[PDB]
Amino acid sequence: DRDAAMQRKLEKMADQAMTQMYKQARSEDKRAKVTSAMQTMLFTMLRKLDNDALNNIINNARDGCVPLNIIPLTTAAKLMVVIPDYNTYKNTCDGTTFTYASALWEIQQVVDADSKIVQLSEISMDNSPNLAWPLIVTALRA
Amino acid sequence: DRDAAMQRKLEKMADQAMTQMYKQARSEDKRAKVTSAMQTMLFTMLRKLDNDALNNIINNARDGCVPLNIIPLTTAAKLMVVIPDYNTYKNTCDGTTFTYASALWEIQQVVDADSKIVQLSEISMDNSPNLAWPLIVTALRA
Amino acid sequence: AVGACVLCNSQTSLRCGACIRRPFLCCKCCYDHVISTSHKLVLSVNPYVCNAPGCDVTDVTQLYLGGMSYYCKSHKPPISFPLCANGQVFGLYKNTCVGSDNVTDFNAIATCDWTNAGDYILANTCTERLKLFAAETLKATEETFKLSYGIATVREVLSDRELHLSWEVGKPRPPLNRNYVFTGYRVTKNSKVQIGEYTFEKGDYGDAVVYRGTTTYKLNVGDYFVLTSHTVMPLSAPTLVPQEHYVRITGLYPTLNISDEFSSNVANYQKVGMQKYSTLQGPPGTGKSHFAIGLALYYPSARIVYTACSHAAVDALCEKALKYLPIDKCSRIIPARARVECFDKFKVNSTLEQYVFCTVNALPETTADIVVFDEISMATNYDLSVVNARLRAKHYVYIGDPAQLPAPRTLLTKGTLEPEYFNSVCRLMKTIGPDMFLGTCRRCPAEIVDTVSALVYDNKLKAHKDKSAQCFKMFYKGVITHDVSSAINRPQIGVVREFLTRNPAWRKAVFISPYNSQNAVASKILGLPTQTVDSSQGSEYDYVIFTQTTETAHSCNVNRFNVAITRAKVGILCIMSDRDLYDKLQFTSL
Amino acid sequence: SKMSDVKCTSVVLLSVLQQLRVESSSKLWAQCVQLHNDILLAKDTTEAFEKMVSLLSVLLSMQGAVDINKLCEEM
Amino acid sequence: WDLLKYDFTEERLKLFDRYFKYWDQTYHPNCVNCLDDRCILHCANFNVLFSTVFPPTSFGPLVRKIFVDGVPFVVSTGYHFRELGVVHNQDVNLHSSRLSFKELLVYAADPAMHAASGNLLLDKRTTCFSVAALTNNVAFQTVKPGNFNKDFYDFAVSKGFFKEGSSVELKHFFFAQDGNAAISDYDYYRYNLPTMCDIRQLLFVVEVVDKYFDCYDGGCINANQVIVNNLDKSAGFPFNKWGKARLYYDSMSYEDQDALFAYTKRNVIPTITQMNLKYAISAKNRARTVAGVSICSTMTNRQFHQKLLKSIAATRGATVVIGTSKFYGGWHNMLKTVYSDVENPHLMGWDYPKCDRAMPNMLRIMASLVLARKHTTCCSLSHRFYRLANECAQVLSEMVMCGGSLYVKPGGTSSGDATTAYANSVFNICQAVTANVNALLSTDGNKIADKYVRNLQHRLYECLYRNRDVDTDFVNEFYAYLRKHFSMMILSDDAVVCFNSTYASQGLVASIKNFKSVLYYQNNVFMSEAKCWTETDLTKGPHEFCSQHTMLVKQGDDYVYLPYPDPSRILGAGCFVDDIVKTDGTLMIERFVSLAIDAYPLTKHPNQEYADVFHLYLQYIRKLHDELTGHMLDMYSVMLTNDNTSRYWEPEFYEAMYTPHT
Ligand SMILES: Nc1ncnc2c1ncn2[C@@H]1O[C@H](COP(=O)(O)OP(=O)(O)O)[C@@H](O)[C@H]1O
Ligand SMILES: [Mg+2]
Ligand SMILES: [Zn+2]
Ligand SMILES: [Zn+2]
Ligand SMILES: [Zn+2]
Ligand SMILES: [Zn+2]
Ligand SMILES: [Zn+2]
Repeated sequence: DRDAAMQRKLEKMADQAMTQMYKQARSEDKRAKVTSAMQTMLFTMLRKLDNDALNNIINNARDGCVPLNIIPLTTAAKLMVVIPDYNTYKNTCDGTTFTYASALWEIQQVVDADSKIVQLSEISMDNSPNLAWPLIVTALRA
Repeated sequence: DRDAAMQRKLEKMADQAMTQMYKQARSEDKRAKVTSAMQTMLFTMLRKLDNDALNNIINNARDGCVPLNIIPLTTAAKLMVVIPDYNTYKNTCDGTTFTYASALWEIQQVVDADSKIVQLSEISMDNSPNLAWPLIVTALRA
Repeated sequence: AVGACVLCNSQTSLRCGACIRRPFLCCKCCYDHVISTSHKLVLSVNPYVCNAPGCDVTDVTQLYLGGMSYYCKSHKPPISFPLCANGQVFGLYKNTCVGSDNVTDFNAIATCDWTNAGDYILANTCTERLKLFAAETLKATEETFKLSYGIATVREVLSDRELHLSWEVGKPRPPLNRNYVFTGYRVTKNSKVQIGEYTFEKGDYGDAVVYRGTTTYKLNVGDYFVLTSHTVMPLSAPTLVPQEHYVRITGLYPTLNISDEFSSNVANYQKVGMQKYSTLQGPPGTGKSHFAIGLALYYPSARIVYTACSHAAVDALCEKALKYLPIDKCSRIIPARARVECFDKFKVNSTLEQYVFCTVNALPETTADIVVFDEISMATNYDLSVVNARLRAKHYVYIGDPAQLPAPRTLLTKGTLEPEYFNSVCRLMKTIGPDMFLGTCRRCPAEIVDTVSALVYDNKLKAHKDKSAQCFKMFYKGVITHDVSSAINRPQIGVVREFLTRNPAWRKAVFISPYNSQNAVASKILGLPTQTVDSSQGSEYDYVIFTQTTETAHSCNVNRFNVAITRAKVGILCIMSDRDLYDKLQFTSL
Repeated sequence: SKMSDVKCTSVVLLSVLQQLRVESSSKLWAQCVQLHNDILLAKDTTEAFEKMVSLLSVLLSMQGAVDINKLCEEM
Repeated sequence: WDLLKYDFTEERLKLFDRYFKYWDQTYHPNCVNCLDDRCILHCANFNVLFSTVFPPTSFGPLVRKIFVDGVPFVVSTGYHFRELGVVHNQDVNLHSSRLSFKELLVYAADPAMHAASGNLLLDKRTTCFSVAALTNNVAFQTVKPGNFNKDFYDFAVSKGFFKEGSSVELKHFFFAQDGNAAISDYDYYRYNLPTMCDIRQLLFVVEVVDKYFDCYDGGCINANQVIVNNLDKSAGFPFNKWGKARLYYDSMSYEDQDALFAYTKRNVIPTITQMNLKYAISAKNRARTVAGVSICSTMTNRQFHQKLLKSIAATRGATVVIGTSKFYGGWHNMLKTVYSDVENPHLMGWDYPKCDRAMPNMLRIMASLVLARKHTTCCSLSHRFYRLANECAQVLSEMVMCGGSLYVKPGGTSSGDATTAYANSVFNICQAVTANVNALLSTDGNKIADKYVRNLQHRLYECLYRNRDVDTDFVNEFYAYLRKHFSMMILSDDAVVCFNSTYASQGLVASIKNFKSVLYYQNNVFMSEAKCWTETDLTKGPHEFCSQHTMLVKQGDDYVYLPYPDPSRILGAGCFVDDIVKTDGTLMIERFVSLAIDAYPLTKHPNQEYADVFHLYLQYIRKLHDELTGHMLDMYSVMLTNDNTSRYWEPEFYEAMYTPHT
């Protein structure tokens, strides 16, 4: 019984050590991977929502058609968005109208990285390959 | 086994005494550190004092006792004005010099809430939305 | 303290104690490694030694996990159980460890001393994790080789500008140059403590070293020196980021009439934009490092980090960029000690500038839009992993040629290393081919290129100049003085000195020789700018005097001689030793 | 559960923004905090989705902060 | 006025002789000359009015230049309270040679050197008086959002939670704050106005409240008798720059802690209190701020008040339910003591809007004097006055460190002093007694049919406005009347009343409208009746007390009152955490065991969606243990020998938590 008592004391201390080491290892592993885990969780939750505006802005961000400021909610407010190629312009921009964030915007001002004003008539398959891409389009919420 | 019991008590009380001694030595070598830190803080604050102005206002006191709230207000050489919006800035310290506490102050620096330097030409009615309010202006007594 | 097995990336908590780098190993892989090799020490969270009062057993098949600790055969608690058994080695995550078949190459990588040549050809054609582990242990072995260099001491001081040296009897003597430093001792009774950081270089006359120190302490005769050690950091990033072929250029933007000089490489610029990483292989002086600056002029908005393994190559790249790029937006990043004298004409050491030039070793962790690695021959897999870890990027461009001289590889002393095993980039270049290839010499005259298209390149290069007849091949015996453990050829230097006052247009030709000793000692006798062949690569000069110091396997190396001669721009005089080497080239009479 | 999925996604999004040191720019952090708090105090799902678009535009505007292509290829 | 002027005694006497000329009780402009605490309140009430005509720069600490080892310090040798007048220290050494640890602590705690060395401040973001800027730049402290426990949320939504239209929905979150939060919360001290009280009425309410606090015992204790709960807590400014409270409770022996405590009985020590933003889960997006008081104040306040405070926390069955657990039948016992033989019982509960920031200084001084009535033998009159002065200088009207800047707190209780909940309980009882007095006096008197209550009203008016000495017989009679017809249950700002509905309808006992009137004229707040509840049926219990609803269940064979929380609160605590490692789950199974203990009484709720929260927590505990054992068996190859975690997903471990056997 004395031998069994010291056996149980030894195995109790073994369980103490196992639990403490597991807690330490898991805590340091979770605190180490806090940025990438949070970003992956955020994009998982974003995909699960499957909102049409969120999916639109994310798909445009993958192509590089990201905004330059916070997308505004008030009507007739200003959105600045960089378009990096004619492909992203052809789908989003129809005439003077700009489809973005599941909303329609009125194109106001197109500039280049030289800040040169470019008319909407100059964006085409032939003249743009000489332009200073990426364009930056400033539009108003309609 | 009877003397082994006394040996158990000997080792137990010896370890307890050693732990108590270690704890007491640690708490006595941590007391001197905070004593030195408090002394250095007090003496640096002594060296910060504007001795001439403080001496004047304390010799003007009849009992030698003055309110604390007037110690900066009459002797501090530097004033920090925290301003939440542009109308308040125009009211209190517009221009490179202004008046507060019956004294004359000259603007030596302006920073924003981001601790970035702001020039006096950038604090305007139309440039107000582009500034990270509040603005902290630092002025020196003239 | 858990980790990932090197050759299977399972979870583990074991490491090999005998290995220099102490790599993590899963249970199956650790059993396979220890039961077959001579390594018999395994470190868990606690080391696997025997926990008797006093016992020293490390072999893992002898041990048991008894009671609450690891105990040997006749010290164990009566309750067992064996550690190294059941085809595994007992560790954490025991029943999730999948083994491999790469415990046959890992044994060779861990065991080998990097003396033969096959160790490098097995350290560069293995799997991707072993490509990193082998580079790590190779750097570790190269560092620990310095621990076998003889302890110095001072004989006396007649002249305080030139120390006297005395090596310990019975040990090898390290070479005397700038790359090696020393730190002292004063072990008499009385201060076994360091006395400063010193460095050495030989003197021409007698036995003397014209030393240098970080402080100004003198050595009472008991004070002495020992070469210190550079601990080698761990590395994680892959040697080459996996390639993806984009349909169109992403992240980069073209320009409006880039120039009238870079109008030929436009297609290669577009190809660079299309692919994740690109490789440019070309014979020397064909437009490789003048391709990178043209690329910068083609992607003006793209932040670019230029890097190289050497200092005298990135300095030439900096000078070229100053000649072409806007000088306002440049930088130059130098190490804290800055052993060599670097380029001080831009705003030095500003990492956040648009165009940033640095060595591989001093790269700071940052981002970019395209990173241009240059002279990949000088770079080992350690440098590739370093540049792939510190600098994130959208596009990678590796420019260089395998036929130039490779990295030093001081440990290698048996056999020769073929080009296709210099590193992963050169292996890619030689296996499937470069992504961009330009063979036409735009720098060197017709004679020297028409001779180098016979030594190294099999009659491939046409070129563009006219042979100015200022290409000279000299016959001179050149008696040997093996002085600084690198040879010095005093009579060849005498030939040069006696026929450098007969050449009024050669007063500024750079002096090139394979041996650093003669290359450094020539500065007194002729006063020309001096340069070793290894660092001359990547830089051009208007006139070159090359001296084959001694006949060996180092100075008669066709790659070294080819990278030496082709730095000339209008003419080069070279004095040769090998009756063959002087005959394979076609130069003037003398 | 769609209203409560938006209110948790905004929490994770603001945690990501705080990790990306958006907190250093007080003018941007004030807008992010306002949007996050107005999403949490929402009764209508359309308002919460519009404010989620505005709050995600802060994450999408900073090009060098996150790798959108790598993050969206893990799904 | 002259800026250096601080002694307005002659001006106060002129004001008193000009307006209250025939008020025939003696007035002391400086309350250091008062005869007792009944005279401190009277003269302090007059000083509250008279201090509104004097410059605000003349109040606060009174500094003086002393010399220690030849170097000139500027230290506070007094104070000018708006309520207590001018107070001078009794132990002032103008020339010293060495500073002991006690004197070093005293000279570091007080704001004399910090304000005298810092820059002048003009903070236009607040209307509060800004004293100084200690650093060279303002600090803008933000509040982070919470950490999302996605595993628990996925488990919950897999169980049918958070559906559209469901009764249980997430309403408690971690609300983030910008840099302008800590200075926007402190600006709420703009709701503290100087309120002059009815002194002939307050002096009777004090006697009734003291009757309420008669069952306890208190007095000074030694430094070896003080027990501190957690020593790893902040020591306030500037002491948090070198360690926690453990450092200063270890570095000071009992001898120089008793020396400091005896110093505070003859000298006033001003103290700086930090404002700390609170990072916790809440249902509203307004930032919450706590007051970190210095260790030099907390130590002496513990040594002064802790005997009485522990005596209150150890009494069962009283009005002030502090120290009474809600487990093991403690909630049922509390609710049965509230229903203490009232005749026509209706339950009532009210709210104090901006309770800690709108509380008048007169009522805080009243609470401090009521707590200090236990020191009738350990302390002299001057000792009790200087302890009250230290309380006012360190708690009531202090220097506040808010973002690296020293401001002046206009008044109101700080939520970080040693006696916060207990002084708040005294304030709550005082307001309730005042409401009852006003209700009884504002009744007609010719309409009161009961001849006993008419004579009670007559004698109440006599004891208020026609009697200057305490009539202990009538104070006992009114206390008996209040206990019989207005039974109370107080936890520091929560109160359940079991009043007589017939008397309250006849106006003989306080109603909700009486509390609204009293809080209007005595708290400078408006108490909307949308936050105050009335319960006509006792079988449903109080609507809400300490954020817990009450329901009557059949436990065993008898009916008992069980408290259940908001299911939104428990689900929000499960889903949102304040640390990244509380998201692992397997690391924190006790975290969910405690939440299941709190959420157990929901299983008796008639709404099934409420009853499913406890089962959700039990199932998540079981899943957490399953995956914890899986991960442990993976990290090794052996299971744990002893595992007693099976009892945490059995409902008996939680059922026994609300059974009166313990
Ligand atoms: N398109 C070109 N037209 C004229 N000269 C060129 C052109 N491209 C390169 N050169 C010349 O050829 C040389 C090649 O230099 P560099 O690119 O450094 O060669 P390497 O890359 O082999 O070191 C440059 O000095 C430059 O003067
Ligand atoms: Mg080159
Ligand atoms: Zn090994
Ligand atoms: Zn493995
Ligand atoms: Zn042994
Ligand atoms: Zn009085
Ligand atoms: Zn007392």
